[PDB]
Amino acid sequence: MLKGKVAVVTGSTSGIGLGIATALAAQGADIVLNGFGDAAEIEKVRAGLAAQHGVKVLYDGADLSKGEAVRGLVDNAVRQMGRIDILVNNAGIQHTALIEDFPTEKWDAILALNLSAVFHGTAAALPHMKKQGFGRIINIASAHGLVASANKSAYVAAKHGVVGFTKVTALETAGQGITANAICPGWVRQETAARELLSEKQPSLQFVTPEQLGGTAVFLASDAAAQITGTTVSVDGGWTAR
Amino acid sequence: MLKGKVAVVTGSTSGIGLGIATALAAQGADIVLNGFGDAAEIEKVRAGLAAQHGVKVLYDGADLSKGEAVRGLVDNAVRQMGRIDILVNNAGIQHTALIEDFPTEKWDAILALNLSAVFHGTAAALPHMKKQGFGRIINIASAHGLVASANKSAYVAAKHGVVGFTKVTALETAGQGITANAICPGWVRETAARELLSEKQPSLQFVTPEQLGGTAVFLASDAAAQITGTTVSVDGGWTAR
Amino acid sequence: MLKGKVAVVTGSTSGIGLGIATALAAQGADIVLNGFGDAAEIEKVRAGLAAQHGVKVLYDGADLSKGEAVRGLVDNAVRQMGRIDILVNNAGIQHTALIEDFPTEKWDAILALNLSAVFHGTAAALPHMKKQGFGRIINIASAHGLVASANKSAYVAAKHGVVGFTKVTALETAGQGITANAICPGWVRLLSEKQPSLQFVTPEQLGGTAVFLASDAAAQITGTTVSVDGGWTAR
Amino acid sequence: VVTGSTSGIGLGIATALAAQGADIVLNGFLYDGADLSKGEAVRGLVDNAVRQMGRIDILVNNAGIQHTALIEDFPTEKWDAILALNLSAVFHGTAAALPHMKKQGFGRIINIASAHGLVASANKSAYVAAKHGVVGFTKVTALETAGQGITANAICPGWVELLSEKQPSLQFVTPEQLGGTAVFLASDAAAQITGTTVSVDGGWTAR
Ligand SMILES: NC(=O)c1ccc[n+]([C@@H]2O[C@H](COP(=O)([O-])OP(=O)(O)OC[C@H]3O[C@@H](n4cnc5c(N)ncnc54)[C@H](O)[C@@H]3O)[C@@H](O)[C@H]2O)c1
Ligand SMILES: NC(=O)c1ccc[n+]([C@@H]2O[C@H](COP(=O)([O-])OP(=O)(O)OC[C@H]3O[C@@H](n4cnc5c(N)ncnc54)[C@H](O)[C@@H]3O)[C@@H](O)[C@H]2O)c1
Ligand SMILES: NC(=O)c1ccc[n+]([C@@H]2O[C@H](COP(=O)([O-])OP(=O)(O)OC[C@H]3O[C@@H](n4cnc5c(N)ncnc54)[C@H](O)[C@@H]3O)[C@@H](O)[C@H]2O)c1
Ligand SMILES: [Mg+2]
Ligand SMILES: [Mg+2]
Repeated sequence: MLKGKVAVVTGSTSGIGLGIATALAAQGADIVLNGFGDAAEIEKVRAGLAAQHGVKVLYDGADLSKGEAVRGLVDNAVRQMGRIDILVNNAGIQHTALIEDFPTEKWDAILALNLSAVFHGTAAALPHMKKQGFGRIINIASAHGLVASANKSAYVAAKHGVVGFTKVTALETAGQGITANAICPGWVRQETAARELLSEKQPSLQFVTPEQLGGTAVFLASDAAAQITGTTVSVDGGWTAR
Repeated sequence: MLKGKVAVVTGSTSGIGLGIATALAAQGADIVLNGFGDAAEIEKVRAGLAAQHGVKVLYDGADLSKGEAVRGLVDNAVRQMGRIDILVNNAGIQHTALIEDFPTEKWDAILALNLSAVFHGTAAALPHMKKQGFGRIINIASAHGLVASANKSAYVAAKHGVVGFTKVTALETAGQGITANAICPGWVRETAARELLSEKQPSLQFVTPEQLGGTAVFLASDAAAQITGTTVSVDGGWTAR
Repeated sequence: MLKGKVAVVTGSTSGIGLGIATALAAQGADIVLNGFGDAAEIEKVRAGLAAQHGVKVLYDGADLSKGEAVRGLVDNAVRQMGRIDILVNNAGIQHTALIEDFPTEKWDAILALNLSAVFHGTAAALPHMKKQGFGRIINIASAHGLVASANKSAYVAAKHGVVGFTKVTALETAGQGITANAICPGWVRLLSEKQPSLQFVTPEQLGGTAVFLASDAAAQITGTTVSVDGGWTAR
Repeated sequence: VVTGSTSGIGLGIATALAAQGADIVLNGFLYDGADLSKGEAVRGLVDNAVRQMGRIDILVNNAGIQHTALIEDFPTEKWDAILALNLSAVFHGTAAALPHMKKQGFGRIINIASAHGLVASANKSAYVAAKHGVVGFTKVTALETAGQGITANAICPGWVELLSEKQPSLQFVTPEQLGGTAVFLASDAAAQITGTTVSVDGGWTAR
């Protein structure tokens, strides 16, 4: 369990991030949600998680494309929740196109959110975690942080950058009660159609779910994973095995 | 929880294997212990786990150096336990020496146990798991299954082979409710301790059988249904640099 | 030999880049040098290679921290040299500090040059190489593009990013007579902490490696990394 | 010395090394025929090379067989064979070449693994496993010879459209390309290239 602990999950207003925030809340961790979408639906999710799990849940609408806003999210989490034990850097965006046709604006945006926000979040969290003698940085990368796919140059580059940054984070904090790891998901979600689309990269022909990724984050945040650091955990149904 | 499931752990009469068997027993899984040791000591361990965790625990001392003995362990597990949901290939041995001075005897011994045993054990279990529509093969490799160190060629070669074998197992079982992964541990066990770990383990802290047991429990969980054909490094940063 | 071929090497005014530009010139390739340092020395180098190897050697001092400038380097290279067969993205900088103490300005500068310049240069070169039906993109990453070291977050992240970008480049050009690879050097001048051989890597060796990747013997070597680190990544 | 150089890649590498002016010692089924499936023969072919050739500077372990079948149907017979040659031979060959090279103060061990020494494919458990084994063995060899003038590396080839599934380049790799690669690895430019792999797979492992 994670009672008494505080977890900040970027881009948790929906999808994978919400699945992770939910799983952590279910372990008794207080949560700080983040991301965009419909404000009423967001408040419903925030209020609902707090009630369903008996934990404190706040919403911070910080725009992660801005370095200072990312750092502010972490520092405010500490001010309001009293500490920060788990930081899940999850928010990300995508754009497909040949390298020569890839807009510089899109390249910069993907690098800023998918990679630099990991830097800014981590930088702000580390001083608190070191003083706490406890920390868990969980970066949601991708199978594309380990291998490549055509037409996703910026995304692949940024995700590879995250895996490398994660390793450095682990080395700088080794032995200080802090670990840093990167979860690398395969595809996340007519049955014939689905299996056909997954056939290309995902051998299991099964989609990875937000609940499964949430369970993986919960494991990394547990004491059993105290010595799991600077590594990647592939949840890709065999994507990278071949 | 793993109530109603049966887990076979090779080389579990002590150390890491026992740590894994214990964590699995704590989740409610019936256990099949394996390995060598003192009859009384082993029985104390076996009876103790069964009583403490309220599950059935069998002990099979099959010598895993022989391929038929390995498959026999699995068959005997299904025969006596009724099924096999989880197989943890853990048994292993080591021998240090330069390549030109590495006894061929030792080379063949390390490969037979550290690698071929995984093949034999896996072959025997798959038929049952495929029929059940569920299975978890957890191979305990090592950091040396990903990187290397001087004077341990057979060990490193075997461990690498295990990683490769794990991926194939995963590919052949994809989507059939069966996963296969390899846990790659770093140093497993104050100033001296740190000095000894300083060379390979950044954390300067040992990995524990309990932690590896918790890692096996995670891999056997439903949250890990889509984690297959990969490695989980529990090395305190060993492989990050 | 690379007679009739044009190679552009970023950051070739010294160290590794110069070692690679030189090695490629010795193979008959025309060269476009780039980078900073002393102007008089740069001219001596440029004229010296052209005369000593009998090839056209040009100098373009484009500041590669600027995307448009990188694209301009390649386009002007096609204008003045007539073609571009080899693109060696080598230019890079470094900064060391704990992540929490790492200046945002340094993180941005390292990503801009060490990673984004590889994108801009590749983006500009591809249209030409595809039309030509030939191309060789060689990115100089680092052992830090495969593993990490404490206090070098921006550098390690950027190098890893380069390794990944190289893989995508290879896949988008697969089979079009174009290959994209990354050379990952170890230390280049206690060396025992990272490099087992206890021997530094040299610009000459790296140059020789670039020549091979540029040769036809490596026509099917693409989307991979070639470690020249004396055992760094082995352990 | 180039094992399994009686044809295919082994011959391609053998050839390429010839065009460079290095005395060659062929093998398979000077010339030798030692059965590499026997650690006895393998170790012999090496020492027999330094005997009749005067010395050994480049050892290329290329011998290897294949067999496909689900793991549970994979004959223990085949498994042991694929392992015996595809992997154990590299240990025997290398074990017999090190004392010589170390004394010579120079050496180039070139193991011919496969893309299957880095990734895997269904129904090739024994081959994939021995290949990964080669990669690991190659790395240990380097660490034990680091700074002694000897390097150990592994070439991991792809297919040598029916390759659409594994090779995006959709083009086969050739024995000469592999030969040139071997030539390069033997080059003085590869003095610091040790303990690593070189993938020649048209982008196989990149995705
Ligand atoms: N979808 C997949 O199958 C898949 C594959 C593996 C890796 N990934 C990675 O998983 C993570 C989650 O992806 P997802 O599929 O749940 O996506 P999603 O779009 O469902 O969720 C992204 C979240 O990011 C937030 N966000 C975006 N830009 C932001 C900004 N500037 N500031 C603050 N918040 C911002 C959104 O509000 C949203 O809640 C991403 O990092 C992605 O790259 C996803
Ligand atoms: N301890 C470490 O630091 C470390 C590092 C990473 C990897 N490893 C791996 O961890 C695993 C467990 O090692 P450990 O350190 O717990 O050692 P251990 O000696 O404590 O346990 C090994 C077990 O294997 C059993 N065994 C040995 N030969 C056998 C045979 N022929 N048949 C059946 N059982 C046999 C023994 O009876 C024993 O219970 C091994 O696979 C090892 O390679 C250990
Ligand atoms: N030990 C090592 O030296 C080592 C380790 C492995 C990787 N690396 C990488 O090798 C590559 C070559 O660097 P080096 O070690 O020869 O160092 P160097 O400083 O001698 O060479 C770097 C070159 O980059 C050029 N440069 C810098 N900023 C530029 C800009 N804005 N625009 C255009 N050119 C610019 C310089 O003028 C110089 O010629 C770098 O990418 C570096 O990160 C070096
Ligand atoms: Mg792959
Ligand atoms: Mg290492």
